[PDB]
Amino acid sequence: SSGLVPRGSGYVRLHTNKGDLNLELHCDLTPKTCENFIRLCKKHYYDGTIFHRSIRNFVIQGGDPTGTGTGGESYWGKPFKDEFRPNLSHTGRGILSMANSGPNSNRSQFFITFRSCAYLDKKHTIFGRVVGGFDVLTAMENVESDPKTDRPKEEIRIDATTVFVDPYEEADAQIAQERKTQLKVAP
Repeated sequence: SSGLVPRGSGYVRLHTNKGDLNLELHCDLTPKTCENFIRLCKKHYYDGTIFHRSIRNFVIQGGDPTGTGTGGESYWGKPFKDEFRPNLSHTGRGILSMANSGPNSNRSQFFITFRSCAYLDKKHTIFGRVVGGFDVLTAMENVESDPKTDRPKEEIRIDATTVFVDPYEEADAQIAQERKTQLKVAP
């Protein structure tokens, strides 16, 4: 079927109330997952959303516009496939991966790791990593959470998201051009 092939890695800044986090996305390796996250960011899907789950030395998770822990939708509506890759593992701090409810059930929620966690490999799609704002990630980790719910006690919030490198531009441009041409001369 029709698809949108990325060209290179993507880059997204999360403007949080604790400062700015820069993410590098492995779009060539995880094209569906990168496309989902980029298109959701571009349409302001994450504006005002919180990190609803924070576990020290483990992960911090957000991307749920309902704030409940179980909400959100992919860009396309339906839950979409995992994209596990042998050269992407949860090794080191700041790995960016998708939350899910079982195999091939990705929607909008994502997490960032605080340390290596091999157990997560081949369970959650890794699609990027933090490359800037490590001090901000630390500040986030340091916010106390309710031990019963893992919800941060003071709100950690994404105010805005800037996609500063969108690797789908060339794909989108070809499709838009071809559609425009077809409408103009072969309706």
